[PDB]
Amino acid sequence: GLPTELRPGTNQFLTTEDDTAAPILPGFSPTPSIHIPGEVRSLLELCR
Amino acid sequence: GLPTELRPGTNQFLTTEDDTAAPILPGFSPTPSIHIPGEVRSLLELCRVETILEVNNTTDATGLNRLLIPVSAQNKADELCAAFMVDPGRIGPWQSTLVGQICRYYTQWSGSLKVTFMFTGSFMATGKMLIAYSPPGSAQPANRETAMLGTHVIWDFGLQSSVSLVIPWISNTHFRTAKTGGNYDYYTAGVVTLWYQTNYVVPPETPGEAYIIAMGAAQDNFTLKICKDTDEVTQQAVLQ
Amino acid sequence: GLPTELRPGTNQFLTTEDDTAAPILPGFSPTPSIHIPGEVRSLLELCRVETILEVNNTTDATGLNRLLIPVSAQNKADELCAAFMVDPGRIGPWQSTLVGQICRYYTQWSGSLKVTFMFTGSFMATGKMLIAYSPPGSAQPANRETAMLGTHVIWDFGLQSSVSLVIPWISNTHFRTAKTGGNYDYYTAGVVTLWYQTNYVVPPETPGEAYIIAMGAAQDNFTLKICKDTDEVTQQAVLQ
Amino acid sequence: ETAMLGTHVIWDFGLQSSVSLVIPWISNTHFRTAKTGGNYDYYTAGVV
Amino acid sequence: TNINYYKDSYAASASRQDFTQDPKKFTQPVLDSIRELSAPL
Amino acid sequence: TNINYYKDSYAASASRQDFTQDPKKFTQPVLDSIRELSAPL
Amino acid sequence: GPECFTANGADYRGTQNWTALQGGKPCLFWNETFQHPYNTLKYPNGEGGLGEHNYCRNPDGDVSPWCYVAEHEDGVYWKYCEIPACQMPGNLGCYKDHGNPPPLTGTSKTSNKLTIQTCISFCRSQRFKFAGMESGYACFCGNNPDYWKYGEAASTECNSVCFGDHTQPCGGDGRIILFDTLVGACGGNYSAMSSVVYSPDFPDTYATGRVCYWTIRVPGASHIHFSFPLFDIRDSADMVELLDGYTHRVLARFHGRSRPPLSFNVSLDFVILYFFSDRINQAQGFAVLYQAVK
Amino acid sequence: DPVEDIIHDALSSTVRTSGQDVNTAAGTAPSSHRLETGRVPALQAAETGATSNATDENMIETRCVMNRNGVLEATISHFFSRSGLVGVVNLTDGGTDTTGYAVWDIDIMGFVQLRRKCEMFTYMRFNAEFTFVTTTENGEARPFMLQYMYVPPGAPKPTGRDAFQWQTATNPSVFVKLTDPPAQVSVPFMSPASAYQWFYDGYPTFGQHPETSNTTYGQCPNNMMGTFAVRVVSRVASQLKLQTRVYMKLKHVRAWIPRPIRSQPYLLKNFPNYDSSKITYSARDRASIKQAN
Amino acid sequence: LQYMYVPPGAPKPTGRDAFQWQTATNPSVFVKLTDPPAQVSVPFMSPASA
Amino acid sequence: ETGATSNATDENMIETRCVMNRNGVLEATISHFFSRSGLVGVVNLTDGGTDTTGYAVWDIDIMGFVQLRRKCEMFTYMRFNAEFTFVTTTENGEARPFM
Amino acid sequence: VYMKLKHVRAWIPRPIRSQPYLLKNFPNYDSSKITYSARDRASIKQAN
Amino acid sequence: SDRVAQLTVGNSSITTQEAANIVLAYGEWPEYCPDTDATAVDKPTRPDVSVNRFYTLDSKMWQENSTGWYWKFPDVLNKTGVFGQNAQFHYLYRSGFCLHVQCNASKFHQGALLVAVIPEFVLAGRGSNTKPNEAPHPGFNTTFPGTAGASFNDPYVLDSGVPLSQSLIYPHQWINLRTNNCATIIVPYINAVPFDSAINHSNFGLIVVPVSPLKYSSGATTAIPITVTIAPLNSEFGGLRQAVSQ
Ligand SMILES: CCCCCCCCCCCCC/C=C/[C@H](O)[C@H](N)CO
Ligand SMILES: CCCCCCCCCCCCC/C=C/[C@H](O)[C@H](N)CO
Ligand SMILES: *[C@@H]1O[C@H](CO)[C@@H](O)[C@H](O)[C@H]1NC(C)=O
Ligand SMILES: *[C@@H]1O[C@H](CO)[C@@H](O)[C@H](O)[C@H]1NC(C)=O
Repeated sequence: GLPTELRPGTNQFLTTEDDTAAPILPGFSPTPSIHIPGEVRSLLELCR
Repeated sequence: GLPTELRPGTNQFLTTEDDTAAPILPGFSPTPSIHIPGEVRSLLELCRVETILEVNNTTDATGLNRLLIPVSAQNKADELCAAFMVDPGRIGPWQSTLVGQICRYYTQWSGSLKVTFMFTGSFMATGKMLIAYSPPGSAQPANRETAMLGTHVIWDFGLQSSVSLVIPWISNTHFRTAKTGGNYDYYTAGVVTLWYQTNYVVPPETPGEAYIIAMGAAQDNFTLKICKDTDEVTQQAVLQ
Repeated sequence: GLPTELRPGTNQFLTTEDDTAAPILPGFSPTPSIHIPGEVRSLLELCRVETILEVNNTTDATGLNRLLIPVSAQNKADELCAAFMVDPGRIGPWQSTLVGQICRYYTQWSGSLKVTFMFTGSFMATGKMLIAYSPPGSAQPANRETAMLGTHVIWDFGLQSSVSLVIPWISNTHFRTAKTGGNYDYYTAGVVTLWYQTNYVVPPETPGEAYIIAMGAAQDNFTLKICKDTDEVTQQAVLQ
Repeated sequence: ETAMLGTHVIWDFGLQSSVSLVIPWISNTHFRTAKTGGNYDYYTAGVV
Repeated sequence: TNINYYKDSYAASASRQDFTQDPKKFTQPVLDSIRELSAPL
Repeated sequence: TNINYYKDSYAASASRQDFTQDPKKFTQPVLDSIRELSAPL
Repeated sequence: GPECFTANGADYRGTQNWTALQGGKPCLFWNETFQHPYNTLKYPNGEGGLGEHNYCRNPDGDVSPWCYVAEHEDGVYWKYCEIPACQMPGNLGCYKDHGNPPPLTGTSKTSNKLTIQTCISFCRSQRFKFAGMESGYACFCGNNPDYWKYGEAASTECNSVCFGDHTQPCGGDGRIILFDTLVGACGGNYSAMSSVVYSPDFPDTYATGRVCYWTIRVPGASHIHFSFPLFDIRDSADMVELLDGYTHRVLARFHGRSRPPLSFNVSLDFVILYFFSDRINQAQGFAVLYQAVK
Repeated sequence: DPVEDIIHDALSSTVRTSGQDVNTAAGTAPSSHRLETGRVPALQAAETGATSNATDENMIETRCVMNRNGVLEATISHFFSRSGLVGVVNLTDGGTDTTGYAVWDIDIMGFVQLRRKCEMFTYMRFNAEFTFVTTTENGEARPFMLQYMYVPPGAPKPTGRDAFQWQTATNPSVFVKLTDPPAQVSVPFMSPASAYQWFYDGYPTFGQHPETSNTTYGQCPNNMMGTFAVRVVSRVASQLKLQTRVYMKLKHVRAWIPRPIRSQPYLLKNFPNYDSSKITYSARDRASIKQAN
Repeated sequence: LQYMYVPPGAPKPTGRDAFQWQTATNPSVFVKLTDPPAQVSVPFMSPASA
Repeated sequence: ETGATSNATDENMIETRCVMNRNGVLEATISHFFSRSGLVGVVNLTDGGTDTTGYAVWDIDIMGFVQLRRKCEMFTYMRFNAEFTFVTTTENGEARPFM
Repeated sequence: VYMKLKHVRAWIPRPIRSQPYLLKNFPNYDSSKITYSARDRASIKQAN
Repeated sequence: SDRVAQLTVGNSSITTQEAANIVLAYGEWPEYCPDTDATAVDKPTRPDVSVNRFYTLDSKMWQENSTGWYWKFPDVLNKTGVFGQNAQFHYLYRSGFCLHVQCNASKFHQGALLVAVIPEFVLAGRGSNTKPNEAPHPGFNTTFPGTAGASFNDPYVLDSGVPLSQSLIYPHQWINLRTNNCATIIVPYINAVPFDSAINHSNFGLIVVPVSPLKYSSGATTAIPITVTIAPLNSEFGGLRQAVSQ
């Protein structure tokens, strides 16, 4: 195989990292959305 | 070597992931296939074919007669022949059709459903029938003048003894779920009820009873959702 | 480092995987080769060469005479000289040929098989023989008029004393498996049987018995399947 | 189940109450003769 | 885009999913392809 | 397409499989290449 | 001697109530075990040793003696019982196979309707005094006396059914059973002391008109004591005759109408067992047991 | 030309349902009332065996819906993509059991939940992805090592713990530890036939077949595909009660000839024997006919 | 450990040796306790649109 | 008798047919015939109180075990590269924290 | 200790040894027990 | 204009006037073995007329309390017809059948019939015992009834543990005594192997189940029979050998 080494910082469930995870339902199509008013996209939108 | 770190989610035999595994016979050629009919490629392909409902699923109806609803002449008109809840995932008649068995393997279902009704009476005996689907809400109606209001199809006998009703997919949401009861009856899909339109009029020297075969299936817009272990297996002993 | 996760199937010394390993002598030049005859590149190359069958594999036939079938004149005609089951993986005569030994290393086999029959009789003694392959079904036939019906080859003596029969690959499936017995005899490939066509006619002052050497091999369409530990080794003690 | 083996025609009733069978001309020779009996039954043409 | 780390074919996972549905094999397996809204008999 | 992570040759697994069969080396190792359907003697 | 004569354990009515000597299960009594198919309510008057006990019997026609036991979710509702006493004379036990070299290095064959006696008819046709089955389809003759080379094994897992008849065992896959050739035959001479004389074509039904003469010539024996543990004759024309050897004289007669006693002493030194049968209707078989006491 | 009868059929012996690729759900167009005779889609003839094509547009005043519901998850490829239990072994390596090994013949019919899925299709063809989870009877993992040899049909089966078959110079084997994530192996379609068969309306052999007990019935060997053995890697016995489940996935699946779903409970492994005394009726029993719950 | 998702309508497990753990359709996570935490992505599986 | 193989092909004996075969010969070549790993030797490093050596030497001889031996006996001269694998365990099959 | 063979090139095929092995570096068999390759049958014309 | 029907194979020529709509199993006609897939290296045989006839099985009478019947294919034809004498002499076999079943009744009678082919129609021992060596099993004559065709014992589960309610996934056609007195199916060769034995492996079954019971007012024909006429198409045979009965 490819040679490699594990750096530090492994096996740590970081609360705020952003990685992939195994999909649980392979080949899944969600319920298609609907145009709903009031779509907020920021919290600064609510501070104003 | 290349530096790396193991994220969480390792060493977990996920039942439904899709990864490679080491080939066990390296450099292997399989037995070449053969063109065989009946190659199915989808389960929606099997929901579009009719199978009989055990609509007469009553005590004192055992044997083969569960598949047949009786039909006799009615001296008094405005009579109720039969009725059944259309919910496939729910228990009831749809446990005997395929589309209700295969729906149980999934959670949610959508799309229109259709039922046919083959008449098995004599050639000379004739009669009109009213097939009324009622959307959800109250229970099944009391008299046919209350069951009119849903989508209904009126049926005349003669040749070509199989009419088709199609229950249109009406629902607030995009998908109803198969489980029904408690609060999941919010996804109930109404009740189909069959009424004597006029009568079962018979000539002399002919049997004054008959039967109808209620066959059901799914319309072309049938679509399904995530998988689910069915309920019709409760193996206790390991098979030896 | 790069993020990653270990899927299942790790740390497993799979006997048949195909991966790299750390070179033990870094920067090594081997001894340069030399052009040597007999470079084989396939095992099918070895199935196409004849080796003798121990068709006379009987009690009271010990020594070298297991490789030879007797042939004598028959006062009464319509006589059975010999017979053997064609199944190579099955025990029997094919344990002594290579193609039956090498087939045991694999599970399944396909392709036509062929057998030759060299005559070792005198030059003046002559005779006709019938070599009949019977497909599967019933057992070996009783009389030759029942063994005709399979593919058969009639043989005349003279010069050029080696005829060739080829058992055509006939089977419902694409591959028979080497194991035979129980329910695996569904993959049985019939029986080859050799009959006296006319007689072993001998002149005076000549021995009235002879022998035939049954040599077998595989036809060009011989193809094999996944590997298998053979049966002809049962080492008990470690070799010291 | 022994009379199947010849050429046979199966008939259903209903309207159009006349079916047609045709006995095909099968014979070793080109012409059968009208006389039948003795050795002239060599020209017999079967039985319907 | 799916990739296989071995030179065998049967180590892939979902190498080609396919949409191909033929209701005519099972739902209408009829010689005389009946009309869509007419009288069959 | 097969790849080696070392600068030596003998760390590869199946670097080139090959179909090459020569039955004439063993099955018919004859001077006078006999005819395919004639009398050899 | 054995408490059992036939190769399944039907006549076995032993005192064993366990299912094994090592690691034995306390077996449940036949009179509470009613959810299982065999009990004593719908079986009155003891069809197959059934009563108020927990002894392993064979009321189903199976290949072994067994009973019914529960489990701690690590067992099946029955269990084959191992009894070291019910090994019929003519059974050399069952042994584990290994491959090459075989213990019986005689002639090996294979069929698909192989019952037991078809091999014993085959090793007798080749004068090999021991036989061998492998998992109901394979035959294995041979004269070798070193069958014990690989190891003795229990008689429980040696019980894969024969393909010929589905009521008797023909060993296991990789496990051999060994039956002698003197049984399952007739004729010959018995110079041994206390051997066992079985029916022609035992365990099978005797064939259509099997007529043959046994010979028991013992040197200097005072009296010969016969017995009839298994003796079931159905047609009257099928008879068994104990003849004198010197003068060819009739001494006793048994057939389907004259039932046998327990035993009776035959006080001579050279006796002949004569057997004659009919073509039409057959019966199970008979087993006897002589004791030359000087 | 010599005779027309032989060239006519041979020329006319040539080959005698172009379905489209459906990516989404089926939409619908509107429809108005139509009051005309001669044209009726309701009054079909289900007696011909055909499905009635009474589409929704042709019955009621429908609307226009451009659907978007995905049909991806309903195909057979992702219907069998789930792994599932197949067998358990009981490698009871202790003081009493002087074997040290346990052999188990591969039979997926042993457990119902995976069985009932593949019964829907009579002929299947696929590649497998086996997974051997490993543990003790207490669920505990320990520092030990196991061996997992596949023993094809005809191979010598292992005889004990120190057997020579574990030399495995040809048989594929998996050497794995018990403190390890589960071993996972892909397996190809290794049938001698062209496709697997869960059913066989006959016998493997020729000859007579009795009518009192037919144990050879319905046993095709093309699917019967050998055994699979396990030992702990040790020449002397370590006292532990082991029990390893084996799981498989089905990939690259191709089905054929759909079969109804079995409703009655299973009683045996290789035979679909039900019980006449307890016929499990598929539908639940209702009160009367006109009392939909 | 074993971690099976039991959707609505599925048979719920009854005990430790239950047949529902055969999980031929239900997604399950088989994981060890000496393991970094198991992590799984889950889609929007509502019957509704939101 | 000339030592040649008879070339009596199937077409030349019987009324054959047309078959365009597809059975793969990939797995029968020598490259994938020896690709299987296999046992070669065992060592007995009996490190204890009695045995005051602490080491065990083993000369490489693949002839020691039959199942790999009988394969390479089929070919008189061979040339290859090897991929050794040293599985490690105790007599009880137990793994331990050692080096 | 286990080994694999890769990049193999053979030469001069040799028959397969049938007799059991007795030594390591010498192919010594035993004259007293010649293991016959084929299993012993009943007679010549009795294919099992 | 559609009720009539004329099928003629071989020297036979069947006609039905009231029944309508031929249903073809799975939308593929019966065809010969292609060159690129066959394994039997020898030439197979194509009689195409002697064997491709409409052989008629025996009549089975329908009573008001009847249960059902079934057959097996090509098992029903091994003692009769040239096809019988062709299957006993050949190890290999391939054909595609043209089923056709008839049930005549008056316009005053009532009743229906489910006709369906069942691929690989195994049967099931009818017993609660799970002892492996004492397992109930169907006899030979029960699973291979021959030309006569045995009856069911519990048709609601097809004597195989499969509910009849779902039995329409298979190719089928309903006989219903108000509109059609007959039915027909054209089925191809369905087998995972290109050829098979003819006296060991039955390719498929056939079921004729009285779903709706025959009911008539008293004073009419009481004995209603059922006949099935069968006809192989594109038959094949290979591997000639001696006779084999079973
Ligand atoms: C060393 C690797 C061990 C894993 C390999 C074991 C062999 C796996 C072959 C899979 C064969 C197809 C799946 C088997 C299904 C059923 O057992 C049979 N079809 C009939 O019962
Ligand atoms: C530190 C690495 C340890 C592994 C290296 C050990 C040396 C391996 C050399 C392999 C030589 C060829 C294979 C040997 C085969 C037989 O032993 C000999 N041909 C004769 O017995
Ligand atoms: C077995 O032996 C006798 C009865 O046969 C009795 O004394 C003993 O307690 C029995 N044991 C069991 C476990 O039933
Ligand atoms: C059942 O049999 C056992 C053993 O003989 C006996 O102890 C018990 O009293 C019996 N019970 C009944 C109800 O007969």
